[PDB]
Amino acid sequence: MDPSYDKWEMERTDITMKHKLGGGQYGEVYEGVWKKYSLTVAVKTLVEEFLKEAAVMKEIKHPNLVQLLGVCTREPPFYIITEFMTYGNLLDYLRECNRQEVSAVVLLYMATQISSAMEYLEKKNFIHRDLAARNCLVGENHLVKVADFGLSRLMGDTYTAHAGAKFPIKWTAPESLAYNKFSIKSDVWAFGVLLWEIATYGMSPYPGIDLSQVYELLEKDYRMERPEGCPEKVYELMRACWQWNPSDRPSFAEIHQAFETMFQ
Ligand SMILES: Cc1ccc(NC(=O)c2ccc(CN3CCN(C)CC3)cc2)cc1Nc1nccc(-c2cccnc2)n1
Ligand SMILES: CNC(=O)[C@@H](N)Cc1ccc(OCc2ccccc2)cc1
Repeated sequence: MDPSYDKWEMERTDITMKHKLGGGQYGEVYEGVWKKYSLTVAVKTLVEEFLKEAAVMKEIKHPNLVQLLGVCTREPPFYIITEFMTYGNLLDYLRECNRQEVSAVVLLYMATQISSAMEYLEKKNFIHRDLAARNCLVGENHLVKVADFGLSRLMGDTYTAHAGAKFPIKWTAPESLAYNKFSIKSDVWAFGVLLWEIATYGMSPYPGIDLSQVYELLEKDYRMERPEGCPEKVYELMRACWQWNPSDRPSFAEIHQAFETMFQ
């Protein structure tokens, strides 16, 4: 548009829509080419929830959060356009990677990048609410960005029903399960599970544990065991993220500083 206004609004026809991304696992999200820049992009298409997501994305900018490039929200069909990340979601990436290439230090790097995005969300007073390897993307040179694919009602037993809502029970903090309280500290809990996913090259958390007994075990102080090869200090960080009282969990500022330190 013309300033004589929303700088994010773009020309629908600047983009050649191609096929639905990841064989339909993200819902209405398409591979596209932003012709003017010769650039492959991801395009989410369709209201209030959709317009609210666009508004949030215009408020966030960080090298490890997926980057909004533009929107088409004047008339339907509405688009939200972001960069395309070459290697796809982190969960699949970890399962399928060359483990000699994706060594302990690369896992350290992925965790540091994600804690950096989370320290930024925290500073900005945002809550992710669904942090997990399936909502992270991998680009070149093991670049990792945090995203939010609205996976609740797309995805098996990863999400399970609660009052109109579906929750990923094995990523969900005890106070979220019991009182529907979500905060940056419930993201800290989820981050601990994400760290376990990273450490195990993408294994499912609480393997074989039925969902109905997760809260009970947590309340009895059960926590997942240290993964083979996970350094003691990284496991100690995981366990701190899984403190029963949310006020006892570290901040993302602290977590990131602890990884930044190890990484350096
Ligand atoms: C095309 C698009 C549209 C919207 C979004 N949105 C987000 O990723 C996102 C990230 C953070 C927030 C912050 N938010 C704070 C408030 N709480 C409640 C929710 C989280 C919101 C949206 C991403 C994308 N990108 C996207 N989506 C699906 C798949 C892919 C993709 C797949 C494969 C390779 N490259 C990219 N890329
Ligand atoms: C001299 N060498 C050293 O000091 C190494 N111990 C440095 C180092 C510290 C932590 C690491 O973490 C691996 C990891 C992180 C996140 C999730 C799973 C695994 C890796 C290397």
